[PDB]
Amino acid sequence: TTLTLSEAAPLLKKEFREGRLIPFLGAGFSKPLKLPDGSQLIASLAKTLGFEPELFDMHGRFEQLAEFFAISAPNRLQRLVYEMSLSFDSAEAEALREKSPMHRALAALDWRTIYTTNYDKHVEGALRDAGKQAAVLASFADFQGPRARDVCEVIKFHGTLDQPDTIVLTESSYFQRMALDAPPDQRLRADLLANSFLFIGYSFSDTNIRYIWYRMNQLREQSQLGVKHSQARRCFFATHGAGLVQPDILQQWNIDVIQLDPTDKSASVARLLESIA
Amino acid sequence: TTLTLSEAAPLLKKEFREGRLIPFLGAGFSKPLKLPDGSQLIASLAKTLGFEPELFDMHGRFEQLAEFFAISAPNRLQRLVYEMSLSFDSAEAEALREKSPMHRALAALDWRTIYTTNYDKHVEGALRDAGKQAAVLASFADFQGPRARDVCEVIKFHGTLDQPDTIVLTESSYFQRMALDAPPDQRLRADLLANSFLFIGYSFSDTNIRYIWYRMNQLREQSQLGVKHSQARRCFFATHGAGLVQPDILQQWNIDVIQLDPTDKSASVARLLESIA
Amino acid sequence: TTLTLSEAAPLLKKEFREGRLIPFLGAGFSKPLKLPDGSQLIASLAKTLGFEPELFDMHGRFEQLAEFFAISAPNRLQRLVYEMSLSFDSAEAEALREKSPMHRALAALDWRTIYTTNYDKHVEGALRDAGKQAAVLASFADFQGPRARDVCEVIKFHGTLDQPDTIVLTESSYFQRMALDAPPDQRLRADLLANSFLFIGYSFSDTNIRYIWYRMNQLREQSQLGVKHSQARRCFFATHGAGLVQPDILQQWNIDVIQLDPTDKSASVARLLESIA
Amino acid sequence: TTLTLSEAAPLLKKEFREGRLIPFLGAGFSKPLKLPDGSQLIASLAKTLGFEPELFDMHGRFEQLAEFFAISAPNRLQRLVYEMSLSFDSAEAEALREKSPMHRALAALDWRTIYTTNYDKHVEGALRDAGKQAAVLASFADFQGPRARDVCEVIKFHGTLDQPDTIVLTESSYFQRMALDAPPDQRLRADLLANSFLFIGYSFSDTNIRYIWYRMNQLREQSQLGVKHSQARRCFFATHGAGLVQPDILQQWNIDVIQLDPTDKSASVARLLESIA
Amino acid sequence: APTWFYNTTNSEKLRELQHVLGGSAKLGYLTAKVTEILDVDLETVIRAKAIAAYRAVRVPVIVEHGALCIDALNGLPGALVKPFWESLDTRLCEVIPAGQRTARARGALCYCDGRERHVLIEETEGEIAPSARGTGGFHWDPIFIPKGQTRTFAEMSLDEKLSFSPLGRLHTRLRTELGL
Amino acid sequence: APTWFYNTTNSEKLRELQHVLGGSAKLGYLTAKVTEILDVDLETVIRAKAIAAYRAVRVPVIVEHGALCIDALNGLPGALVKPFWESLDTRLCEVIPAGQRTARARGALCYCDGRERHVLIEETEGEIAPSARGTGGFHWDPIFIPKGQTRTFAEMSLDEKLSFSPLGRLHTRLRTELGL
Repeated sequence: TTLTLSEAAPLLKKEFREGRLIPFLGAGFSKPLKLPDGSQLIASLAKTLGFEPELFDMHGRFEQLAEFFAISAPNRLQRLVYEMSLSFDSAEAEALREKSPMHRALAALDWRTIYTTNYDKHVEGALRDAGKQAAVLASFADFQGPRARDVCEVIKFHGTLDQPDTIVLTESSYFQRMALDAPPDQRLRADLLANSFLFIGYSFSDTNIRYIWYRMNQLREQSQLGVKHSQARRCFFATHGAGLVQPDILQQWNIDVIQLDPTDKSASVARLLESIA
Repeated sequence: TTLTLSEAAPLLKKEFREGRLIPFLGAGFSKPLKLPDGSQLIASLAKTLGFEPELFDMHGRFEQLAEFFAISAPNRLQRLVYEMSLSFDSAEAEALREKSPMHRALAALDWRTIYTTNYDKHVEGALRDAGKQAAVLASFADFQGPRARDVCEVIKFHGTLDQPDTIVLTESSYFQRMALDAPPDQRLRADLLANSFLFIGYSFSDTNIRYIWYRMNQLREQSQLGVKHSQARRCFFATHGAGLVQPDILQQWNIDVIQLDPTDKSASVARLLESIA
Repeated sequence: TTLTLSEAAPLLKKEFREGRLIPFLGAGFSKPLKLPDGSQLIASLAKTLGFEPELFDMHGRFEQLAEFFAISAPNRLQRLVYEMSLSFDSAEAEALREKSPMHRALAALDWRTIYTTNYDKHVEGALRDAGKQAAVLASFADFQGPRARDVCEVIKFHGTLDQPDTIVLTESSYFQRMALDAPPDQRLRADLLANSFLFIGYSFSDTNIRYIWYRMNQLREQSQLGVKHSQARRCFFATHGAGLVQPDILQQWNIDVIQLDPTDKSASVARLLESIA
Repeated sequence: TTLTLSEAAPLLKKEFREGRLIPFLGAGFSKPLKLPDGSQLIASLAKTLGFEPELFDMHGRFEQLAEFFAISAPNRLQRLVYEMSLSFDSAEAEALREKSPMHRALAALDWRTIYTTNYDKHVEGALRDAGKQAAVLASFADFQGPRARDVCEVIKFHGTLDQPDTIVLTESSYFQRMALDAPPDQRLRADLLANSFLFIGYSFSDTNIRYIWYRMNQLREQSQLGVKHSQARRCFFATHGAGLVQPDILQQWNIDVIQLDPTDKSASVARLLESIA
Repeated sequence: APTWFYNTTNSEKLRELQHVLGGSAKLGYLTAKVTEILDVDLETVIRAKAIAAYRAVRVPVIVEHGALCIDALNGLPGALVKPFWESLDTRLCEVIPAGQRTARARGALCYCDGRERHVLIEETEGEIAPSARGTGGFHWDPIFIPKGQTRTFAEMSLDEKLSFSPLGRLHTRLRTELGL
Repeated sequence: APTWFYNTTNSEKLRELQHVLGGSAKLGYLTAKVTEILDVDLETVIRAKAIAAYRAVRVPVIVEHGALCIDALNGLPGALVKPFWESLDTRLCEVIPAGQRTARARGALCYCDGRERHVLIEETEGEIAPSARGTGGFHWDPIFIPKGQTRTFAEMSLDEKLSFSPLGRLHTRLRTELGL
């Protein structure tokens, strides 16, 4: 129950010719940019509170340690968003983004909507490197602004570093995004009615994208509760290690798993995006 | 920011004299009963599908492996609920429940409402051993039935083994209980308006009780959105290892952490419940 | 018109050497296991509804009283299936099943198909005690699963306690099994074309097995409506009290009655199954 | 959950004014006619086979003892139908039928269709005593014959004594009428789509009318499987002893139980039929 | 595209594998770093690397581990080939007495598709050399002489070693069982 | 109620501790099973047990590990006290040459309150005994003779051993630093 590269290529091409394919890009898409972890950044900020960096990492997950900065030392949480903006959007990360085959193969296609969950600017900046125009959508003021219909709309699903109050990084902020009331969430509610999604750069043990995968399936079934049940467009999830139990769970959430070649991570994602063209 | 046994004893006693203390019992409360794990039970059922037991456990969490039985081999999921009912409610588990000081100290108090998240019958059966009456509340038909006001109402928050369609054990069933629409959820929505909760038998890395801890705090703040902000009754969480970061997070969710003595797990919980008397 | 033990022994042996003998085991086969009645169990559950146990038994048959729980208090019907699973499949019933000569003489033969109408697991567990493999067949998912040809297939004709939605115990469920549309019924439609049946453990006043005895005869006569009428294999029914009118009725339903010795019920059934060997 | 005489009288009157009430008359309707039992008649015919009359009754139910005559001594079964025709339709039974208030109150109403399950002629003969015309419908030749639209059609659901091959009295004949393929059964399949039924003269322990009560409900639910579920006309069952569990079962089979006064059986049925007028 | 993936971290174990199974179109190569279990028993270690490597790559994986059991050391080094190599490179031919030199070189493969593990074990009986001799090998190949020869593993060529080494008979068994 | 909790699994290490620090009201005792890291360096192992034991008990914990470094084995077993004891109980006095017998017994404590780890290390220079002599000790106490004496650890009493053993000077340092 797992597609290969050559099997999924005519399936993705059929969704793209009629304009109904939306990429949903994760943290693994920014892997060739050699960015800092963030868990390494939050551990070095804990030295001022008396923590050793390996000892502060012991006390919980990354969003739980950021919860601790949000309530006990709020000036260090703003310091964390500050030095991620210097690191994730540095000039060295732009130079790797110029030569990355993943970001070139993404920008070679005329997308209409691109979703991403990472905070850096390298999804839009890939489109600017190809001479294309992109519109960042993170806050209410971004949706209200005018733009042309030719422009690909890049929705920052968890905020952008240039609008620091849109960042979803604290554990309490992840829990209140489960109600789906943010402006990126309301845009997702209308796009799942018409489109198929291509999830790239996630792991099966994320537990946040798994709730989104569940909740998208529940909103598709709820949208056809009184009418006869019609078949929906199939979503996709590109993986390098699919496993043996998790692809069967994802079938019932309207998502087919695509096994990519695990020898070179960045090349096999680039061959997937070039087979859509 | 952590209470001890002697510091939390007058705080719990003040909530109990005016009838506003509700225990919320977890899987660690059934630890002295020597029950099977359930993850061990689901691994031995996977031998018929060609899995080694250590290899089937590798492919995900326990609720995710039960998701796999719910969609690929539904007769093995009903087999799992069957042999948990033979194991968790056996005669050997009742005999340990007679002599358990945790279950005796729980039943020595005249509670009005007891919440529990585990499937076995040993919360009510502790009350039956003390000569007291208990009313199990798991489904809609349980709430509709008549009972006296003297009877302690034990709400099975995740179902009961004698009503197998109420069991919350599949991963998709955990995700749809996050909307809080079940009859145990609607009872919780009214009890958080008036009561304080005593959480016993959980870990900080549960990620399901953490959403409940978040969502109870959000429903308290939402219930006083137009009126002036008044101080609510404080909830409590008894732990044997509190850590160093997690008790500060729980303070903002209206929950004080009680450090119990970690040398004997079962005795220190029993000294907590006897200090309420 | 009634066979004895020594007269029926070469008749049963001839059907068994060519693999065309299927046992059809009733509630009297689980008589040495000292199980609770079920009518006693449903009467004690009626105390919560205000019934005395001798008064609740007055208002109808056992399947009619279970109809009353299915529509007026559905949580007590699931309680009934719960505490039959604790009682019929207890460790005390397994220990009597080890030493029962009926269950040892059943498992000493290499059967291909065994039918049973009782809910407990002691027909398969007799085969597991002899070191033989058995395949339980109750639901659609059981038939779809893979198995070897050496394995004896035990079809639960009225469901199994580990699959509680397959249980045929409500009166309305007995009436809708008269249409013969369940997966155990569709398997029976093909096995009556080729096999002879050995009915053990029924009474003449059952009125449910009498419809099955009628309907099997009607399906044999319907299967040869256009061709010349050929003689079918004769079925058998082992009894301890045959009576005087009922064996003549059963002759026209292609069933010969075998009079067993009524002094010891369990021993005379065991001498029947050992004469087949 | 049981109607009285005065409560059910406007409910029966509303169904009768629009012509949608059909009586379904049982053996208790011919109780004031002082007819022989039939079980007494079949026991006295067994003296020629060497049976004492109390001993022949021991070996089974009445339809099972008639099965024994159908296969072992067929000339005594035709003797049984012969001397029921001399006894059930005698001149003494007609004289009691003239003065019976049940039969006068039945014939005082302009019915369109009357169903009955007893073999005697006293349902039509009640209509002939009131100067009204009746059409007996038992066989295929009866339906094919011409008649006027004013004439009440009396369908003999289990045959008539003047057409002895239509009699449903053998146990095998009761089992093959469960498939509902007889001409009275095919007429019942169309009348349940439009009409409400008034069952008079049955017991709750009949097990033949209970299958008919089940199967009528199943055919109503099957007739609205694709359309939205609309509310059907309610059927009725007049009883002198209703009990406590059986009226709740009948509610789910679209049948309301009417408690009549048990002091005088024949008078309370007559007050029911006169309240419809 | 491959079906089985061989996970290794040593750069010389990879070069010997690709000399034998390099032409097979259905064997891939991964270099995921997994946490090594430390135990003396080779059957225990190779069976625990297959769980630890399947968790890392989540594809049908093949792992490998070696052992060197010396009678003088009563079975040591054993499967503890890591902590001795980081302490006694080839000075391990000095710390054992010069009277009794006999030992066995052992190797083990384990392939895991996710449902079940299968362990292949070969073994070569030999005796430890008095001094380190040779360059062409890995981890103890200069100080191990098989029974019958006068010549160590690292003094042999690559074709000569794989006709004596335990890892040479394993790779021929791995070809025929997995159909590589 | 205690403030610091000593986590140990050996039943004889616990009996020697409670002979020294048993009267202290602010030291508790836990027996949580934690996964032992295997490495030769004692500083590496004791610093990694404190993370692994704080994750298990989540209270301010104190851990302990020992070492036996033999010159003949080039610092072995070192901190690898589990895989040699499961293979060479006291036959380890046989597998090393009889010319050079010198060795050091080393011990290490590490206490971790959750924010920072502090490592205490003592050391006793001695020489390994020709044969196993004595009963009163644990893991190598019959075959280790300190410098100056003619008598092993297991031939000594409990008061005599803790005036020579590394774990005796550590428990006096642990009393004064933690205020036990």
